[PDB]
Parts: sequence; structure tokens; C-alpha cells
Amino acid sequence: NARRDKLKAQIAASGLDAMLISDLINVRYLSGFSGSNGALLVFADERDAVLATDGRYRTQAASQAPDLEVAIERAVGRYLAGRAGEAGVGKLGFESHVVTVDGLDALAGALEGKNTELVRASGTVESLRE
Amino acid sequence: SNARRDKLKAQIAASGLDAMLISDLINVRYLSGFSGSNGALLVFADERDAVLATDGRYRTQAASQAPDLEVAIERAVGRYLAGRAGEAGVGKLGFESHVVTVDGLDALAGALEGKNTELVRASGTVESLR
Repeated sequence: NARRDKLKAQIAASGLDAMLISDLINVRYLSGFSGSNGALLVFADERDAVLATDGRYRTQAASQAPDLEVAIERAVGRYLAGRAGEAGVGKLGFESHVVTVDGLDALAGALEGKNTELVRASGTVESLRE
Repeated sequence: SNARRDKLKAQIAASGLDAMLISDLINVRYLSGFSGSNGALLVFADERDAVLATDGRYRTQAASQAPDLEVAIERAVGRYLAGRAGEAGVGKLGFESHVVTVDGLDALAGALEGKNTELVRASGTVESLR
């Protein structure tokens, strides 16, 4: 995907190994998925992106984003942060303009005992637009 | 005096806080009557009256909807009220960590830089009164 590939270049330029996208405008831009709950994990390297949504959107994610692995989970951001930690991501960008303080605590909890740092990265996806 | 703010004051004190910043618009409306699209409310545990902050669009609206309150007219309502809490000697200031973003918290902390006031998560507090 051309947009996700442009994002990878910016992720790498920002000194990150992956980015968690939580803003639904940005999720839609990068994946084509338009459900009201969703998050996307994009890696700096050649690994493919992972979309997470809840059960309401299983069919929709399959039709809108057939190129992506889709996880069906109650807490989509948290799930993806946990995936990032398990994938050995050193620095994981997140969107501080939309993630709540409670939400960040959950992301951090999913990374306990992993050497993954959560790094403010709002603006990274926006940098790709006109 | 407001019956709703009085319940909040009792809860603020029970949680060990000296005041709480309300950022959520639905909760601001519940506690003050003010229904404008930008606003925040500072509520003290002690006998001090609450302070509403809103931008200049809403000077007339706030005065009419919440006539019992001091209304501060400010561009950046969260920063303003956090600073105000700092100046009022507030030891522990609760904030709505279930809706305040990581960016939002950064702004509040910035407003309190060099002051003794601790920002304390107060997730779902107004909602716990109903």
C-alpha cells in the first residue's frame, strides 16, 4: 500500500520502529477501514500492518481491508501495543492528540516487561497529506 | 451551592483531592448549566465557589446559563484553570483521565510547571455521582 509505505519512511525518519494509529481519520486513510472503532499498527521495516477492530466490524474489515491481518479484540489499541512489544519494537509511536491518559496507561500495561518505549508521534500521518 | 457540585465536592474530598478540573462538555453542562462547545469547570473540595472558563463566543451564554459562577474568558480553558488551581494553592488537582488526552495532560502539566500542585487521575468521577 503506497500510503503505508510513505508512512514507513516517516516512521523511520522520526526514529521509531513502529506506530500505533488511533485517530479514525488516519486509520481510514491508511487502511480503507471506516468502522467507528479501530486501530492500526504499522512497522518501519518490511513487516505488514495489523488492523484491530471489534466483532461488530468483522465482516466490514474483511471487505474494506482484505490486504491486512485483522485482529478482533475488545481493546484495540491495547491489543496492538501488546503485539508491538511481542514483535520487539523498541520505540512505538502513538497519537497523543487522541489517546486518553487512561488509554496510555493501558498501552503501557500491555508492554510491561518488554523493552518498548511509547513515544508521542501525533502529526506523523498528517505529514503525508497535501 | 449546587446539589450536583455538592455531591462532587464530597467525592473530591473522599478521593483525597483539593479540587478537580472538569474538561468533558457533558459533565460541565451537568454541573453548571453551561452548554457551549468549549468550556471547563474548576471545582474545589472546600467552600470556595466553582470557576467556569470559556472563550469569548460564550460570554453572553455563560452569564445567562450559569449566573451563579465566576466566568473567566480564555482561549485555552484547561491551561487557564490548571494555572488558577496552582495560584489557589491546590495540593492535588484531579482531572478526567478517561477523556483528557495525553496532549491535554501535557498542557495541564505545563500550566503547573514550577508549582507545587500534583495532577491526579480521577477517572469517571462525575459519572460516579449518578
